[PDB]
Amino acid sequence: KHNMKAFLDELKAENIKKFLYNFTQIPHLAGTEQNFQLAKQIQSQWKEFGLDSVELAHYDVLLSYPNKTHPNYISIINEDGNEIFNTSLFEPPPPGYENVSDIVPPFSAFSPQGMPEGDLVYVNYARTEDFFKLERDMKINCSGKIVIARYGKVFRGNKVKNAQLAGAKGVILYSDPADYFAPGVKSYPDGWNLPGGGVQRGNILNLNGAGDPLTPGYPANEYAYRRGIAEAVGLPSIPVHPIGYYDAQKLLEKMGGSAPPDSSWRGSLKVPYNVGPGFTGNFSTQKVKMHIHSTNEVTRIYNVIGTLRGAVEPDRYVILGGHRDSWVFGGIDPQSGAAVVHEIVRSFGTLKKEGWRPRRTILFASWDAEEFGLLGSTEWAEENSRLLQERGVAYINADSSIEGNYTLRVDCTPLMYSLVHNLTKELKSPDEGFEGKSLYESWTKKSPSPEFSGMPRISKLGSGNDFEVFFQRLGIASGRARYTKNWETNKFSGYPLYHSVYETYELVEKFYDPMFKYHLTVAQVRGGMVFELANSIVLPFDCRDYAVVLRKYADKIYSISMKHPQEMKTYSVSFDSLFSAVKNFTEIASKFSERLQDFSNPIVLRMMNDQLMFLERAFIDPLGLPDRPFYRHVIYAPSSHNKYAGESFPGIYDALFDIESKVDPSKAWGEVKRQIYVAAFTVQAAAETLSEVA
Amino acid sequence: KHNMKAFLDELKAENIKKFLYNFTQIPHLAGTEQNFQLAKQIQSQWKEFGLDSVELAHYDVLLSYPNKTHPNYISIINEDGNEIFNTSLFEPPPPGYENVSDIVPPFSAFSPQGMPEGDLVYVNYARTEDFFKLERDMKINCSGKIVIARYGKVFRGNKVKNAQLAGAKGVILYSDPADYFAPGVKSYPDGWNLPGGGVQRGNILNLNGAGDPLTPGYPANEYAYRRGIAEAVGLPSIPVHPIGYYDAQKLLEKMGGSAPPDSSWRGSLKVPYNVGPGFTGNFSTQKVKMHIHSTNEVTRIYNVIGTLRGAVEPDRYVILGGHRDSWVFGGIDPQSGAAVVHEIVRSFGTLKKEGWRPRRTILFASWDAEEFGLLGSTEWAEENSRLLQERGVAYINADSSIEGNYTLRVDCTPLMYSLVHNLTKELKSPDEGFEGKSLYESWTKKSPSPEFSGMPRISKLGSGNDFEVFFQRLGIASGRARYTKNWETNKFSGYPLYHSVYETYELVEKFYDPMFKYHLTVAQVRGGMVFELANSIVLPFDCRDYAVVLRKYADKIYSISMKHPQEMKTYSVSFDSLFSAVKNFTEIASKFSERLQDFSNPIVLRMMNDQLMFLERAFIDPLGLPDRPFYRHVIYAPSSHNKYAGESFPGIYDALFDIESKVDPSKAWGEVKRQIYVAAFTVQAAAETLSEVA
Ligand SMILES: *[C@@H]1O[C@H](CO)[C@@H](O[C@@H]2O[C@H](CO)[C@@H](O[C@@H]3O[C@H](CO)[C@@H](O)[C@H](O[C@H]4O[C@H](CO)[C@@H](O)[C@H](O)[C@@H]4O)[C@@H]3O)[C@H](O)[C@H]2NC(C)=O)[C@H](O)[C@H]1NC(C)=O
Ligand SMILES: *[C@@H]1O[C@H](CO)[C@@H](O[C@@H]2O[C@H](CO)[C@@H](O[C@@H]3O[C@H](CO)[C@@H](O)[C@H](O[C@H]4O[C@H](CO)[C@@H](O)[C@H](O)[C@@H]4O)[C@@H]3O)[C@H](O)[C@H]2NC(C)=O)[C@H](O)[C@H]1NC(C)=O
Ligand SMILES: *[C@@H]1O[C@H](CO)[C@@H](O[C@@H]2O[C@H](CO)[C@@H](O[C@@H]3O[C@H](CO)[C@@H](O)[C@H](O)[C@@H]3O)[C@H](O)[C@H]2NC(C)=O)[C@H](O)[C@H]1NC(C)=O
Ligand SMILES: *[C@@H]1O[C@H](CO)[C@@H](O[C@@H]2O[C@H](CO)[C@@H](O[C@@H]3O[C@H](CO)[C@@H](O)[C@H](O)[C@@H]3O)[C@H](O)[C@H]2NC(C)=O)[C@H](O)[C@H]1NC(C)=O
Ligand SMILES: *[C@@H]1O[C@H](CO[C@@H]2O[C@@H](C)[C@@H](O)[C@@H](O)[C@@H]2O)[C@@H](O[C@@H]2O[C@H](CO)[C@@H](O)[C@H](O)[C@H]2NC(C)=O)[C@H](O)[C@H]1NC(C)=O
Ligand SMILES: *[C@@H]1O[C@H](CO[C@@H]2O[C@@H](C)[C@@H](O)[C@@H](O)[C@@H]2O)[C@@H](O[C@@H]2O[C@H](CO)[C@@H](O)[C@H](O)[C@H]2NC(C)=O)[C@H](O)[C@H]1NC(C)=O
Ligand SMILES: O=C(N[C@@H](CCCCNC(=O)c1ccc(I)cc1)C(=O)O)N[C@@H](Cc1ccco1)C(=O)O
Ligand SMILES: O=C(N[C@@H](CCCCNC(=O)c1ccc(I)cc1)C(=O)O)N[C@@H](Cc1ccco1)C(=O)O
Ligand SMILES: *[C@@H]1O[C@H](CO)[C@@H](O[C@@H]2O[C@H](CO)[C@@H](O)[C@H](O)[C@H]2NC(C)=O)[C@H](O)[C@H]1NC(C)=O
Ligand SMILES: *[C@@H]1O[C@H](CO)[C@@H](O[C@@H]2O[C@H](CO)[C@@H](O)[C@H](O)[C@H]2NC(C)=O)[C@H](O)[C@H]1NC(C)=O
Ligand SMILES: *[C@@H]1O[C@H](CO)[C@@H](O)[C@H](O)[C@H]1NC(C)=O
Ligand SMILES: *[C@@H]1O[C@H](CO)[C@@H](O)[C@H](O)[C@H]1NC(C)=O
Ligand SMILES: *[C@@H]1O[C@H](CO)[C@@H](O)[C@H](O)[C@H]1NC(C)=O
Ligand SMILES: *[C@@H]1O[C@H](CO)[C@@H](O)[C@H](O)[C@H]1NC(C)=O
Ligand SMILES: *[C@@H]1O[C@H](CO)[C@@H](O)[C@H](O)[C@H]1NC(C)=O
Ligand SMILES: *[C@@H]1O[C@H](CO)[C@@H](O)[C@H](O)[C@H]1NC(C)=O
Ligand SMILES: [Ca+2]
Ligand SMILES: [Ca+2]
Ligand SMILES: [Cl-]
Ligand SMILES: [Cl-]
Ligand SMILES: [Zn+2]
Ligand SMILES: [Zn+2]
Ligand SMILES: [Zn+2]
Ligand SMILES: [Zn+2]
Repeated sequence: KHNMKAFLDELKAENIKKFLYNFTQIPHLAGTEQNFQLAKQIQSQWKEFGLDSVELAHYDVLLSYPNKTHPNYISIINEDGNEIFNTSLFEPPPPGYENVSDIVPPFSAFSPQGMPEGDLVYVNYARTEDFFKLERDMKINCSGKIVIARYGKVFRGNKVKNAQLAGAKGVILYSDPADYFAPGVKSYPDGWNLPGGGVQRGNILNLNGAGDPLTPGYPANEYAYRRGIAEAVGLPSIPVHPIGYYDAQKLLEKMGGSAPPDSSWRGSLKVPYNVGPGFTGNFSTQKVKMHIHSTNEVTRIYNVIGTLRGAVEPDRYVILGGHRDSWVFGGIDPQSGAAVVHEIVRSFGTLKKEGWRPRRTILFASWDAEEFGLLGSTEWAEENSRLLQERGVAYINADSSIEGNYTLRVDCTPLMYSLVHNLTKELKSPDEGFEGKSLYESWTKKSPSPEFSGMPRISKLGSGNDFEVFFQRLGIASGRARYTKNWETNKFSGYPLYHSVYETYELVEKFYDPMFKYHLTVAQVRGGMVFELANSIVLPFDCRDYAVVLRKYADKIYSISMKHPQEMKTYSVSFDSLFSAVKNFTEIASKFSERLQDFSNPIVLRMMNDQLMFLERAFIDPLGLPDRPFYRHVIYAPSSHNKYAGESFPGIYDALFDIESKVDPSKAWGEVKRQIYVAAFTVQAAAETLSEVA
Repeated sequence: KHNMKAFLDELKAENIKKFLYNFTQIPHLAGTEQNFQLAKQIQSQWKEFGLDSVELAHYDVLLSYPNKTHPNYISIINEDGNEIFNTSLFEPPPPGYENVSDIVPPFSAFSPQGMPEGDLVYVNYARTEDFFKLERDMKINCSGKIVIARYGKVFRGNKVKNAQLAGAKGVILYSDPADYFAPGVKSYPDGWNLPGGGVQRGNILNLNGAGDPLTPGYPANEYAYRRGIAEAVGLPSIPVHPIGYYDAQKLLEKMGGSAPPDSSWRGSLKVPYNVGPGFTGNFSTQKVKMHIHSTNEVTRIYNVIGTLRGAVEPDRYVILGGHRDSWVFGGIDPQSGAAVVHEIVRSFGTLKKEGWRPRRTILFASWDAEEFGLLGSTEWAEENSRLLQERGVAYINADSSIEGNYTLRVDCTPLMYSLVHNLTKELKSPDEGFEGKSLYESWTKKSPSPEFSGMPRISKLGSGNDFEVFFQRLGIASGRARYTKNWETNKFSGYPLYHSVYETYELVEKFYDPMFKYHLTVAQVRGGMVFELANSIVLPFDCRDYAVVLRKYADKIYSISMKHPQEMKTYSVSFDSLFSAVKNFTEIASKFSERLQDFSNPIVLRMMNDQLMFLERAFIDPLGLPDRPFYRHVIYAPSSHNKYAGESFPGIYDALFDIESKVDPSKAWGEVKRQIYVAAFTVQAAAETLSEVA
């Protein structure tokens, strides 16, 4: 038989291992020849594996690279203008790779050029609350200063935006051992910790879902009209550069001015973590000078798009996508995901060669330039948005399969919760101590839901990966799953060697997953989801799970507002419409579920499958969220303070955020009430798509 | 049998006559008690007639009314401040109606209040070209003047916007006998011409598709957040008032300053048509003073929505809608349309009582507050936009059925051209001299297409009626058809008694259509279209007709640009992408048509019907047109100079319009190139929705 079990049994840990090795021998940076040749290899192999069609879709997008003959670095400069300390020009390469040539040195992609020189201010993680503490409580002014911030907690592009708005003339980002060195484990190559010369690469854009900075709204094809660089979307306005903790210590050790305000501001280096501005008495005449000479350049990128045509509903698409471009070797990010996608395609292709086809079409995607701001997935979705919004059932992401070995981590729409619970109940746990137990059992024990007992935690979707355009812009049900660590306060920081030259095949094979059993478990979860979405007769979406979370999110946003009861009385701020809409959604969803269970009629089936598919699409507002036109989902958006985190009722949340500091409270509370109306209307409108159709 | 012929044979001229009489005995102004009672009557009768459900959908929208105890009027005022001439406070009521009480006096809906006093400038029809002629050629400055313009040629809201941008402090609109008095026919009540005391009412908004000024984007329901009046969408900023030609003559006869520039500026009154500013020598110290005291008021409105559920595809909607609110009695506008809709519902209901149901659901709508800017249809479409865009097959409008007795007039999407040609070939001509001939034959003879011989003229959709939100915002295939006059240069001016108190049942029954045979023919065309759209197995849309017109429109926009060959060389302005997209659309449409003819399989059928239904939807840009976010169709939009007219490739057309007067030609031509890219991309994307789906 050709059922899910046949699909899952065909997946092999050894094939994932072979593919990971094959994908991680040389760098695959977006826009380079090496990454194009890998695209061509994947296209060939996907054809060999049995897909019906495999094409490259290319776009010409803005990328950013350092200048090979004018390197980026930071100095401490004395009063005479002598540079008395320089940061490193490259990461010491790992054993056996000291002769690879095109390793991009650490840089912050899309930094502008400049040579600012000034006094340092240390800003902890440069979060919104860290800048509030500095400016409002400590009365430290960042205007015209160079800020130094530790990586961790939030997306680095939020740090840079926060620093810009504080008036900084430059930003230095560094990896503190408190966040990137787990106690009792050795540095690479002898363990999985970050060495003091290691550096986290990464883009610092604030695109808000736009994709290529030069072509927001439209694919960057051959005839595209491009904005001038001056009007580009999302580019930072001050220079930025990342460094390791050896270099950081040299910059921080001389810092004077004010003491850190409390211990949550101190990392693990042997320095005071003084906030500054500037250095202590003897060194008060020294400054810090940045030298950034990176260039933005329009460059071709290539997505590989494979199709497996559905036997019954070929005009319904289930998409499995993950990226292929990496900062250097991409041992975990993304090749641990891409190797899993490759084995999934191979398994589906094996069933196809035996005469099986899925009910619905499955599309497989190897995205390019994810690391430069989701550019490949976003441009392709802009080009195909009409097909996707009328035909897209679901998107399953597949970036890194492992970021640890402790338990499963899942973020997805409420519509997929029941599908995930059911699938993980049928899969074996790979975990030591849980042999013979289901993955659901181990995951639930190690990652319990805060709300419901005997249930695992599943988080909200924000941004940070290639599902962003499908879910936040187009309203296609989306999910992602990976194996993760037991390190709660680090859930947005990345594993220690994230975006460093040390993320290699050897890292994975020696320290993360020697038997590739976590990779296999993740392949079964991602592949199993895709199989069910593409083959179930009734789409495996449960609208009642949306009703449950909408009530939770309504209670949550109400409680935030209720911290200001006098203003709610004065401006007559009522959440009654929103609770009414949620109650209506609950009632209608319950009746729809009864009809779904209680209807031979393929028109009623498809009519009902269309109601399930368009339910996610009903939460899209075509006017978008305030000043973020490409974030259109009214229930979820990437947090305005941390792109990696999803926020619920984001329009209301942002209207209430720091509202007590607004200078026209009438206007601020007016905007809260406007966002309550937009949310109540959208919840009711979504509920009405589940009513009887006539 | 229950086929189209059974449907059409059930329609009776005598029933339309009875309904028209019933609908036109008292005024039915939007927001009044009388119009609510008519809504309730229609809902009851639609239930009686056999519809499955009939509901009222109500909204609270901004309306505008004169002040009953502070009337609007215009004076000529002497240097002492004595008002030596006053315009009329009301139209002399027609015979037998001199005792109806709630006849709204002539006013311009949404005029602000004011009492401006100044010198007059006559601006012909106040079109964009009339203001160019005045300011650029004649060097007459309108700043701080009161403008007087004749009605006709373009929507009166465009006149007022043009006057505002010229710096006028007020606008007087009047009906010139050249435009509203056909030679050799008598004034009402003895013929169909406008008497000198008659006045055309009408709104002067420039909403650009927004609907209710206070709630753009969202339905004006019970919890809606409203903009403050200061931020309302579309309201004029200077007072405006309409008058008849008796009053106009008194204002124009004293005009001095410059002679009219040519004879196209002279109407039929016995005046010089001097442009001014101000009056001739002896009267040079007299001024004109307006007194406008109308108020904007949020008021409840009621749509009646009837459903006839489809037997096979109940989740696909064919909509027949027209409005019910009128300025006074609405003898032609809209009750000649509403009476036709009522008889259509009655006929469909008769078939239903015999056990028939249409294949698809049919929705019937009696819209409110159309006269105040399409408010009822727009608010309902904002409330139901998720259902409409995923389920809406087509919208057929049904406002006035007759505006003359000469021949048919049709405006619709290219997707309906073949349906209209085929249907009118099967219908009998009502025209004298064409007995025994088809309607297609008479219509083609009297209204030949400019392009193709042996084909009738069909025009583009812009705005001016309730189809606007379904087509321009949502991208639902839309059409309209009525009987019209032989008076080409008056096609946007209205018939002589348009929006006057004299538009009565007697007008229609004595002078337009005594045997109700034109009404019946129009019922067969509108009803026949709805029947075919709701009952055909394959949707009756021909994508090849879109391919043909896209080439015509591309050639047209190219030829406009080619009036500036030096600039096209300098800024490298190429239409190659657009012609490439159109060529691709033609090729793909041809292959799709072959598959459609050449595919028992209901999934392939519905997949194919979905491709036909979503084809119109593919021309929608979710970013909208420049500064008009609610006009989202890339091929068509209401002309920026005349809301009543449709313009093709409107983004490119507006970028090229008057481009030789722009002060930064680099920037202006940049924007032309951007619009060519958006159009080429959208044509290609629409073409790709017709490709094989996988
Ligand atoms: C949740 O679903 C319910 C349906 O179960 C839906 O209920 C609707 O509530 C609206 C808004 O409250 C009701 O609107 C009323 O409609 C009546 C006529 O039916 C009007 O007369 C009412 O207006 C009068 O009263 C107002 C309130 O005091 C006054 O402001 C107004 O000026 C009038 O005096 C009012 O508009 C509607 O009838 C029901 N529909 C039902 C029960 O079927 C509810 O709105 C949904 N929640 C959301 C957020 O959509
Ligand atoms: C109408 O449909 C046709 C398909 O029949 C579609 O054709 C596509 O045209 C594009 C744009 O011209 C082609 O893009 C080329 O793709 C190749 C690889 O396949 C690239 O190497 C090309 O880039 C090189 O050449 C460029 C042009 O001089 C250089 O600027 C560039 O830097 C490179 O040197 C180029 O991108 C594409 O291959 C075809 N697809 C086909 C034939 O299948 C056409 O675009 C459609 N029209 C519209 C408006 O969409
Ligand atoms: C996850 O798995 C659960 C448990 O299998 C699924 O719920 C179950 O789904 C079936 C099919 O709809 C339900 O069976 C129905 O039961 C009623 C009897 O009341 C009968 O009328 C129908 O003909 C049908 O047999 C079953 O009750 C239900 N079990 C529950 C809710 O506990 C769930 O659907 C799966 N989720 C997915 C696939 O997304
Ligand atoms: C308007 O009426 C015309 C004339 O009836 C319709 O065109 C005709 O449509 C039929 C059905 O698709 C075509 O018949 C087909 O012919 C081919 C033979 O080549 C055969 O393979 C199919 O099985 C089928 O019999 C017919 O050719 C075609 N006539 C034309 C184009 O001249 C047209 O479809 C109607 N438009 C509507 C309903 O929108
Ligand atoms: C820190 O580096 C500066 C700049 O040196 C250049 O860039 C470096 C990162 C590296 O690539 C060098 O080879 C480059 O010369 C050093 O200052 C320079 O010193 C040279 C030689 O003495 C002198 O001719 C240049 O003018 C200097 N340039 C500047 C901008 O000052 C500096 O010595 C280094 N400091 C330390 C402590 O090593
Ligand atoms: C033109 O009308 C003005 C204003 O009259 C008022 O509004 C009119 C339209 C009508 O409703 C009148 O009944 C109102 O009184 C006339 O000027 C007024 O004349 C009255 C009586 O002589 C005097 O007490 C008012 O102060 C005047 N008001 C103003 C604003 O001037 C005027 O006589 C009329 N002109 C002609 C030629 O009939
Ligand atoms: O590197 C990433 N994403 C990495 C982020 C690792 C940091 C941990 N962050 C999480 O958001 C996370 C990880 C797993 C799950 I299941 C849910 C959330 C990833 O999603 O695996 N994206 C790029 C590109 C990008 C585009 C937009 C924002 O970031 C970047 O962060 O530099
Ligand atoms: O009165 C109308 N519409 C009338 C306009 C009569 C003037 C002739 N205009 C045409 O645009 C026309 C008439 C028939 C066809 I088939 C195609 C076009 C109508 O469509 O019958 N609408 C209102 C309300 C409105 C809203 C937005 C703009 O106008 C108005 O013009 O005051
Ligand atoms: C990764 O695997 C691919 C596929 O097996 C290898 O590419 C093949 O290399 C052989 C030997 O040169 C050629 O004969 C084939 O034509 C290639 N197949 C393709 C591109 O589909 C590639 O060598 C491997 N890469 C590494 C680093 O091991
Ligand atoms: C228009 O027609 C309607 C429907 O026939 C008339 O309304 C009916 O009036 C009779 C007599 O008063 C009542 O018994 C019915 O209850 C009404 N039916 C409804 C409202 O559905 C109405 O009188 C006619 N109007 C005019 C102006 O002739
Ligand atoms: C990179 O720097 C080199 C060496 O100084 C310079 O000649 C070249 O212009 C730069 N390349 C750029 C800016 O792309
Ligand atoms: C910070 O410093 C600059 C001048 O150096 C000044 O313009 C700005 O207002 C200061 N802000 C605060 C809060 O002191
Ligand atoms: C794998 O799990 C073991 C046992 O709990 C742990 O000690 C080891 O460090 C894990 N590896 C990683 C990278 O987390
Ligand atoms: C209308 O005018 C009357 C009579 O002068 C006045 O008392 C009232 O305020 C006005 N009504 C309005 C502005 O709605
Ligand atoms: C029209 O008149 C006003 C002043 O009365 C002036 O500001 C404006 O520039 C004038 N325009 C032209 C074109 O003369
Ligand atoms: C009806 O048609 C006749 C004959 O051509 C014409 O003379 C008459 O004026 C028409 N009525 C209207 C309102 O056009
Ligand atoms: Ca783009
Ligand atoms: Ca509205
Ligand atoms: Cl992922
Ligand atoms: Cl109409
Ligand atoms: Zn990644
Ligand atoms: Zn990454
Ligand atoms: Zn009308
Ligand atoms: Zn009208």
